[PDB]
Amino acid sequence: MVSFMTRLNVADNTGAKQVGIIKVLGSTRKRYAFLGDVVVVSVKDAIPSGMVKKGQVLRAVIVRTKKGQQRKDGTHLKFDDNACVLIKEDKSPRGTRIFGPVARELRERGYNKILSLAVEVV
Amino acid sequence: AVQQRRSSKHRRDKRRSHDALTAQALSVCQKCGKKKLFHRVCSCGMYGDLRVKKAY
Amino acid sequence: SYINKPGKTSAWRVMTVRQQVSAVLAYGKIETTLKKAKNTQKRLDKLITLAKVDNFNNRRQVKKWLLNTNLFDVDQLMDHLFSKVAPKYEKTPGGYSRVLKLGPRRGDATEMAILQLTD
Amino acid sequence: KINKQALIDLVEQKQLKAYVPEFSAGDEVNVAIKLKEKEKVRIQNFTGTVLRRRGKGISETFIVRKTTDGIPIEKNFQIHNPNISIELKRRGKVRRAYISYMRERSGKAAKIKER
Amino acid sequence: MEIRGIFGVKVGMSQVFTTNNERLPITVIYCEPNQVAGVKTEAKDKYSATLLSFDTVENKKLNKPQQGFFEKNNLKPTKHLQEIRNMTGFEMGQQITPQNLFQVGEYVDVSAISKGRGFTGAIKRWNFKIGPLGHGAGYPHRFQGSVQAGRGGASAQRVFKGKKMSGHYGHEKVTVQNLRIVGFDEANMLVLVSGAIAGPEGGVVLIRTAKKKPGVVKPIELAVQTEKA
RNA sequence: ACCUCGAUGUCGACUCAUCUCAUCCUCGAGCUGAAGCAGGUUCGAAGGGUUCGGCUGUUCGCCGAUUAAAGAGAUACGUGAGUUGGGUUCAAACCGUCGUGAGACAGGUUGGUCCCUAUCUAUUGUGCCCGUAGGAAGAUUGAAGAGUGUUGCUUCUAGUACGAGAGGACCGAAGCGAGGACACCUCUUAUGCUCCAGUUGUAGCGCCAGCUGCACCGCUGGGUAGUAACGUGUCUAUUAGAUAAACGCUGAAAGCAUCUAAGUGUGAAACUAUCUCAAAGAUUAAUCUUCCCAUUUCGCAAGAAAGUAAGAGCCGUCAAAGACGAUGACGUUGAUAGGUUACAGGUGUAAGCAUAGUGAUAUGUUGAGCUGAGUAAUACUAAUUGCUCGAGGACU
RNA sequence: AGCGAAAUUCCUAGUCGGGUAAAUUCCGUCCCGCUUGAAUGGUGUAACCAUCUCUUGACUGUCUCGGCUAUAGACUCGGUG
RNA sequence: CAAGGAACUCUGCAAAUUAACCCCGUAAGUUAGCGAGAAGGGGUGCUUAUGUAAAAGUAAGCCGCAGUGAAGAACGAGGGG
Repeated sequence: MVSFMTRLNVADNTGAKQVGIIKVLGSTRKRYAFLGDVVVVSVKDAIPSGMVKKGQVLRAVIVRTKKGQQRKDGTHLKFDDNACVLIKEDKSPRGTRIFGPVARELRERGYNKILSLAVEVV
Repeated sequence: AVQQRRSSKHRRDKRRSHDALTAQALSVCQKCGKKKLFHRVCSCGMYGDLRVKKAY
Repeated sequence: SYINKPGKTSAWRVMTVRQQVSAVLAYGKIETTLKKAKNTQKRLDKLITLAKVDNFNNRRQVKKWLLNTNLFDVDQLMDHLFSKVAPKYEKTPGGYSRVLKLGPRRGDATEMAILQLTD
Repeated sequence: KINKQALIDLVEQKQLKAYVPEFSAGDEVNVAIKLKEKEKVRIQNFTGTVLRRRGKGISETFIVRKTTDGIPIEKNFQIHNPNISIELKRRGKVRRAYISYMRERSGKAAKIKER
Repeated sequence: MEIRGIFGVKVGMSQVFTTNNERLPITVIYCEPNQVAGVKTEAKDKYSATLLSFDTVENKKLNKPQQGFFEKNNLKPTKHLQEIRNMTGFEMGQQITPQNLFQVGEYVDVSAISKGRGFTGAIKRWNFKIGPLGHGAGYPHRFQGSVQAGRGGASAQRVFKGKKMSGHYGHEKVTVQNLRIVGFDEANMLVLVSGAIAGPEGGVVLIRTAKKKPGVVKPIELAVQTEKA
């Protein structure tokens, strides 16, 4: 599963290095944080040389899960790490460049601006 | 988990009404006497047609 | 709980099975509990079929399921099995032995049964 | 009354494919995947070495790992999923089938391959 | 409504792909053409139903009452006789086919026996919650917790009827609705269903028409592989 | 000051939660100082639900974030023949005080047990004797029950009605959801302790190879069957009626007027059934169908010896079942289990040999070797040359 | 004198500064300190504590979230009881 | 026993990463002893040859997924009293 205040990392140059999920967005008791979930987070670590600082609360979109998930296609896309990307109160990103692979199954949920900036899309 | 009283004789007899032993099967012993039990060696130190046992 | 006897373990049961199949290979008849006899019968059939191939690798395999005896050492008992026990059962697919129920044990009323040879 | 439980493969006969090259793990292969963006079928190549081949018949699953942008991507695939193209680039010597000590290794280490 | 159903046994569970590249889990059930023992009309037995005799056996493997009423209706020696309510479409001694009962992509429900677990605690029986083993717990870790009903001289001082407790679990028939029918095979008397179907090997499966979805049929997609070399 | 102190387990936390509406949300509806959105008030309404963290022993209380909303009162402010002993009422010691002091503080700190074999009622599943109207097999209907009867978000009609502008609906449909229940074993994990392995040391197999015992199942890498879920699938109805609040029509009271007096209706997740499951010890022991018997002769032929021919019990093979009972298949003309064989499955080219090598080693013989349980044919062994109950219609 | 809401401080959920999105817990700050406080020793003190305590790293089945296997008990059976 | 990684609980109660050998390295304060094993890290098999008394050791090759390969193994940092 996923713990309360679970730590995870960033996947683009947004001035942060370590963040922690402080609340899963939506109706609580859902206790599910899988790929594609947009969740409320608190910045554990953000480099002062970057544009963001620690402690602030915001909402981030998880990109990779160390457990992964099974897909309805029958394929099981699994990652070996937990990390997310940070949005600036919109469907547009903050990092000029987005690193790491991203899934294509969030196309209906917007975020098409970030998809072209990512290195590749699955 | 403790009793406040004792158990009466007659209720105990009703409880023991279920006490009964199972019925042992009866099978005919051809070559020797003492008709045996089903799926058992016959009486005569033998399964029934084949002798290989002794009552030592 | 605190310390006690471990009763029966899978390793203990398989070692007892090895000892009993060694004894039956030495003799050909074993009187034991019904459950032990029926459990050992399958492994006995497997060993007979593996020995009827008459291969030295099969001898190495059957080495790991036998316990030595003064009357029949490992080499002596193996040679006896390959000589006069194995050739008798090539025509028959399985079912090389029969178990027959004896009377119950005095101490614990266990269903005693004797497992011995057939064709 | 008379049953065989071979009907599991009888209904499965219509999905089995025979082109599949010999591979369970330790073989470096690339998979071409057809993706329809409602049109303009794109080809995604997901190279790497297989880690696990588990399942039975149509239930056989094989996991392919790539390493892009430093991030490792592990994806499980079925044999008989449509829009997929399979091939075998190279193979080495196999001492054991299942491997999980590769899902953490780094580069600068060419895997053992045979001619 | 009018009930269409059939008997079968789950012989396994697998997965089958569909068009647009997604898979569908498949439970495979062996079926058979049942021989109708009787159809009970509301003017004949006060309510419409159909008693079907199936799982054919030998005549020497049959009871004398069974063979007597099988020859009365000129039937075959079968094992099980079961009644399905609200069934009027067919008559005595008629073989049945799945295509005339159900379509390729509609929704039907299935009654199937559960896996018998024997004596099972209420924890798994109702998906309860187990206490911890940290900071001091003693012997009780998986325990009843609180069970007091009434304290004092007289508040409840009793356990009321039908408290959720341990006991028999599985080995009984439940029903699952809204499962998509996949396909049939009359040549081998087989059927495929989607979702999760209860029943161990040799279990009982009864397919009937879904109450919530009486005649709605959806276009279930299929995937076929033509890539061989 | 009332039963109870020859003891009426009391604080808190978790778990069971249940009940009730003086309903918080979801809902119906009325009214408005209710343009829409957003409201407020009020009646009905318990079907369902009402979040998590940091702090103090803490329900109290504070704070933060979140949801349709994050209700309240009760059960010894429920729950130690459930757990904790956490502060508070242990000894120990101390801080400040008080008292000249024995010690105390309705001040504080440091820490400091939680005993219990279930007799009875009751409850969960569970078999047993009887009997259901001659004896059994079933098929059952259902009098009377149980469960469920949660809910939100995005889009379309819609920037539309409304409003003016700005802003912004009412219904339904589609998708997305959360929640919990039930079911599942193909995808995924975990276990997988007589499966496959690499595998070190020691002690042995008289030595090497190669094995065994032990060192956690020696370690470690996997994993068949099986078991579970962290894996998957359904569910959130609809309909008819009774309807609450409420809205009515006709219509008198009191020629008007008037939902009321008769009559005639609509209308709430509440209620009845429609949904899922069981069910005749359901003594009303219900209904149906079939099967078997009626064998001289003696008390109601009342067993008179044959006491079913239908079938079942004892016994065994058994596992799908299985605490034990019980369910189910089979019992020699037996395919029930085991064995054998063929297949699968995964582990992973077996040993031995040969080649190369000075040597760890590498390749061919080989995807070979093996496999508790997966699939099926063969009677190969055991399911015995076995026993018992089981009907003459009680009465018309 | 020294020191200080200090285990001693009712005001208190002291003030402030820090931690904390969230801290009747914690560290330092001011000194009316209801009764701090100098051999009842005041003040700090280096290392150490089966000393009290806070923040915190690695690490985890304490929590999601229990389940799996092994035995032992239980269960069944003969004896004792 | 996956995924988290103290989110349960006043409370890391309990389990739990580490140790054994070698190569290093090590802050501040210090009352000069410490601190400190600080912390933080890295390496450990077989064969061939060289090594001396065996070796510790050196180089070359050979395998594994791993070389205290199996038994016994140090938890850590900061603060106040």
